[PDB]
Amino acid sequence: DDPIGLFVMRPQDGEVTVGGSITFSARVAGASLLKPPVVKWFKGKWVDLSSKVGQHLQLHDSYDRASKVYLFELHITDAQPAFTGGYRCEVSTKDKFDCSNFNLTVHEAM
Repeated sequence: DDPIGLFVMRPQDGEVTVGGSITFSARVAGASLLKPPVVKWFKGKWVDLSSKVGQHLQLHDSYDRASKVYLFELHITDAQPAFTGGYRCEVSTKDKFDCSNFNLTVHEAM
């Protein structure tokens, strides 16, 4: 892993109620590389985003070259009580490897 800093900013957990929202933000270094960082997300206790990324979970991609950050925004609202996030963000670029582990505790009742 070269001095990329692939994990510029790492998304964190969150405790939310089912019916609210949750928000994650992942900032990945859009440095000079073989090819732009491939950051694969993993959503809550079992999920993927790559498929679901739409209306309740928008896994956005911001692209700041000058910042050298691809900011993948998670706009994930309305966390199902079985959504208890194990969101894993694992980017794999050139030789840089970085990963995050952040949960979403969806509070059904308590």
